[PDB]
Amino acid sequence: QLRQEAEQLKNQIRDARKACADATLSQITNNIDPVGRIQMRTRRTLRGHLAKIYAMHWGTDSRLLVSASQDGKLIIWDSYTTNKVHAIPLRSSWVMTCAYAPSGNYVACGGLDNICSIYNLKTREGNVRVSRELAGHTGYLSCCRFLDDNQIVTSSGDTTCALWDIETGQQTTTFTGHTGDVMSLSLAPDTRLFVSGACDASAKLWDVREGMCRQTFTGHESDINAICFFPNGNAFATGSDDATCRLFDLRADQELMTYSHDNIICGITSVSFSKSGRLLLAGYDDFNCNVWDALKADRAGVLAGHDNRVSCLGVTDDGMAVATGSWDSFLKIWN
Amino acid sequence: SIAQARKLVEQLKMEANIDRIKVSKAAADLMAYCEAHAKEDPLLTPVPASENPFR
Amino acid sequence: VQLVESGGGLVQPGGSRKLSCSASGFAFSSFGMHWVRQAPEKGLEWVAYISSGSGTIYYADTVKGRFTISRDDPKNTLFLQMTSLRSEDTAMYYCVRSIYYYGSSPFDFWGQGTTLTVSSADIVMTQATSSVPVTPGESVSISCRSSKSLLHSNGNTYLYWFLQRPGQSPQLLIYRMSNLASGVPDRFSGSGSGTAFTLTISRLEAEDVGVYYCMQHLEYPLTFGAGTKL
Amino acid sequence: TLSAEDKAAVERSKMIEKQLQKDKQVYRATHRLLLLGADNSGKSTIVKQMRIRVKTSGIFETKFQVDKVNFHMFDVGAQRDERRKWIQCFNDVTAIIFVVDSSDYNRLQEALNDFKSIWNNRWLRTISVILFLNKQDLLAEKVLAGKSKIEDYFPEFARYTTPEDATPEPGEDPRVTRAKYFIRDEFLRISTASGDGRHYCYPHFTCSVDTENARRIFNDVTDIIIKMNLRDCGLF
Amino acid sequence: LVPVLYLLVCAAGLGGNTLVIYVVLRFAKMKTVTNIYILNLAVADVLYMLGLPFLATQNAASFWPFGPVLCRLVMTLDGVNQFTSVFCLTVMSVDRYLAVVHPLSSARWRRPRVAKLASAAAWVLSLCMSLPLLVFADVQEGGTCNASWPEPVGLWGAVFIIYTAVLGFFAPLLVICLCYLLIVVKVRAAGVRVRRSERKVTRMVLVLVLVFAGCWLPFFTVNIVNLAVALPQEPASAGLYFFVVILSYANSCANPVLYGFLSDNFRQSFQK
Amino acid sequence: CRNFFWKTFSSC
Repeated sequence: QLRQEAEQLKNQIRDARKACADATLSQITNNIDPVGRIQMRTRRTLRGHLAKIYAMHWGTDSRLLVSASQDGKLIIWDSYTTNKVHAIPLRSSWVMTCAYAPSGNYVACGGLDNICSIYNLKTREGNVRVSRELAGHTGYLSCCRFLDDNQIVTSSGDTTCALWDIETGQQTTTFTGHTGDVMSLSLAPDTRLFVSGACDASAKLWDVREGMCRQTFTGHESDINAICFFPNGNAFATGSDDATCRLFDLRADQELMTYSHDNIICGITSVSFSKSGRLLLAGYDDFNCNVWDALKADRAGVLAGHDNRVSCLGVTDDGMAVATGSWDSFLKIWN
Repeated sequence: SIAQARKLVEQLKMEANIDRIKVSKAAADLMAYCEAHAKEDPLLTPVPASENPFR
Repeated sequence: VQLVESGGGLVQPGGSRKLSCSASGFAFSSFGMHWVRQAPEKGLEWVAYISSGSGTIYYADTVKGRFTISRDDPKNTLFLQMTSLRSEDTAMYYCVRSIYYYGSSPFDFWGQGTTLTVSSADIVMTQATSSVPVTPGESVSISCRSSKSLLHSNGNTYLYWFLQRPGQSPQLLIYRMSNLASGVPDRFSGSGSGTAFTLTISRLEAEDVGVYYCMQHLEYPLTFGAGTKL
Repeated sequence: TLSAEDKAAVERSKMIEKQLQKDKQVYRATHRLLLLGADNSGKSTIVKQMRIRVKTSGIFETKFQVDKVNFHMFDVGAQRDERRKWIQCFNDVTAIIFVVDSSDYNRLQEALNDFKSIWNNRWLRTISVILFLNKQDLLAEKVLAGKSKIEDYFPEFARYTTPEDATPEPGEDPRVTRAKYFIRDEFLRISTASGDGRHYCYPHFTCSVDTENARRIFNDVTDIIIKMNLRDCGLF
Repeated sequence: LVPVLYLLVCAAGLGGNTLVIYVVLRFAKMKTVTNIYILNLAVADVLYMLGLPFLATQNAASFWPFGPVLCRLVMTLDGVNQFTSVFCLTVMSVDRYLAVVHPLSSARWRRPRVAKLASAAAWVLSLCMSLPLLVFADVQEGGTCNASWPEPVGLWGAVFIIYTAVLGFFAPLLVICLCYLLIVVKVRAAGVRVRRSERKVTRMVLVLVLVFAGCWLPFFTVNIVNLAVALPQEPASAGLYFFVVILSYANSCANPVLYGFLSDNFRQSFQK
Repeated sequence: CRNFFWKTFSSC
């Protein structure tokens, strides 16, 4: 009985979204000058991890980066000089995600264990120690992100996202809209809203304070592994196993553009935009990262400096360089 | 279940009524934003080696 | 964080005595230790340094050879073995920890020290103002000069400010000439041009009374200024 | 050149690298194992006999040692029962252990499908699978009982015989041997369907009370590691 | 015809070595120690192969048109390539033994830097062993490029032959045989504890050792017999000398495939 | 006369 109304609403959603399809991103932006060939070189080669690199994040200083490997350790790297700042052993050896707090005081990571523990980088004791453990999830932690030094948002495979308060270590609000494991999460520039992709081949817009789904974007045909917010906050790109990257807009409620190529028949692991947003840097299972023009939707360049699968990729806040982590236990910074 | 169906219908109803912007306007705004920061994108517009900290 | 050092006493000229410095409450193995001594009526003076891994070791020329530095990381103890003690060696010795990494704060904690009684390429720090009369509520500027610019090519101005309250060990105020150490009031701030430096004490308080010591960390042979007493 | 503090930073980085080097030796020496199976597969029985923490724990770690050789056996805890995503985490494990109840003829097909999906996974191509046909006592009692017949679920069982390679235990009834080798071979057909020599199957017969599982796993892991070394050397 | 067969062998070996060198460097990689050793062996084999046309010309007609300048260079290059190829084979055998029998204890030695150091040491040893030919030989005596020792010609040449034959066949063969035999013991015992894998390993080991023996042994045995007793007259058994020479070259000809395409990993990389 | 020293014929 209720399902009858659901079909009516679903038809209504398509009709309104379709009505706004005034012109594709390709037609409107066809006249812009081509981005051209973008060539990047490995400026710094970071090695030392024992197992595959799974996740990495850049700090607000554009110099320090955190890299996560399934050997059970987090290493803080001085990107400018390759010096190692800290070595944090991990109780759980299968960490799948990591984060770097904007203040540079805390680092969080999680994995197959249902805890995304927070590690304090700056303590008078002189060594990194665990300050809190967040054990509210019933699935593997896939992505944990900070909104403030007291609040961290986490995603896990139990199809539910949670918002935590570090001081009390409890879930202030719970997100349960997805029907599949959540793989990716990224915060807006103002931290007011965040988008996460799951295996249901759909991406949903979430409000931190309201705790409700503002918008949904199916888009893909298979699982979505990565998601990144556009610098202006009005768009976001997604990476999925369907071997195509899709760009979505929170204002138009439609897929702006699809980045794909015939030679690519493998899924995407990570996606990230440059500082200005004109370039989309994404990871692929074929051991190389392809650079896509956000507007022209053409292959600007290819990075093939990794011998194994690339799982993480991120751009500095200043857009000065992009780091690539791969299962070969090496991280390379490109500029 | 009945509760799940009601929740799904309510969620669709709440989201279906959200305001929307013409795709052309949003694309034009995105293009203008990209144009604005073209010079401030080291990867898109490479800058001198002296400024480049990774050398 | 706590550092307790012992081994002080009276030694006749030409004698030998051994100092000790035990640490607790923090990872002693991860902090390099420095020896700084102050004569009864003089400022600070660097003595020796032992790295976290005991690899790199440096000594002051005035005590070169005579002083040798050893540590026992398993025992969380830092030693100073001295031989052929001369008259000039009489001073109160403080062991100071240091950990060096990007964004670090070396010389963040100082021990109470131990009194010892005995029966030219280095950068010279100039502090003309021996003392300055100050009153609560006012702002006073302490300026010092260095013979060589401390601004290294990496972009860091290696300057350190230390405040030594009467009856208490020196406490770091500012490091790298710009950053404020944790636990210090925000009203403390300093600046410099690379060779001329200034430390500003805004909204002076009765607790601010003491001697301000400046140090340069560009080169291992550390040198300290004359010191300004407010 | 380097500043005074840059030298100390480099020294700290070298010390951290040395610390990492020591950790690597343990990592290679330690052998990681993944434990998989249904609820009736009796994974807990194997997990028990550990002669050598959180309610919502997502993964469990089991530590046991044989002949000074450290084995880490991992069992997944609280999860949504979907594996195609987090299974990517176990692409470098030494081996995968799959336990099955030979007794449940109804759930044998489910176990076979689970094994086939794991075997054909694109991320587990280079990882061999060790198969333990647990709870053979129930299989022996059930066959010997005659109340139920495998023919009802596996019609090919009506025209199957124990191969000459069989090595049945003394005193076992021929029906028990026929059923046991029928199961193992049903599993091998999936094992041999697409092995291609990159990874192999190690079938074993286990009971709810058996202390030889540790040595069986030791032998299987040693063989797997030796085969991997031979492949790396190019002699395989 | 002898020169035609020599050209055929040279072309086959050149093609094999060129194909092997392409892969390691482009399609596959050289971060791996095994790839490093294979690349060094292929380089040695091709450098050795470059000398076939010179010797074929020298033997087809009893003359050396190339003059004295190339007389020394070709001979010394040939000797260096032979010695370094034997050393590369020995290093490959040692690395395989360390990896298979001592997978953990050999962690220090099985690194790219150690592999490159071993290759450099082998090359230096080949240069040192070839120095006497470069200095004390290859004057051509107006005839063909052969050693011209001091007045005790008999003793100098005999000692040179003895030492060359030892360090280029006997110690290398003994070390290779020991290393390969020890590996089979481990594989056989492992199989017993738990037999296609053991069969494949045994067949590969036997092929390697038998091919090595059949290819160079004829050459050194003939050299030794020449010193001990006077060989038949000039026309009686002239062909056999260059027959054993080309059979020895067959070792470098077959090297690229035995340690290359037969390896499961190399083929996999070569297959894109 | 002819001889075979290393790899080629030698004139006496």
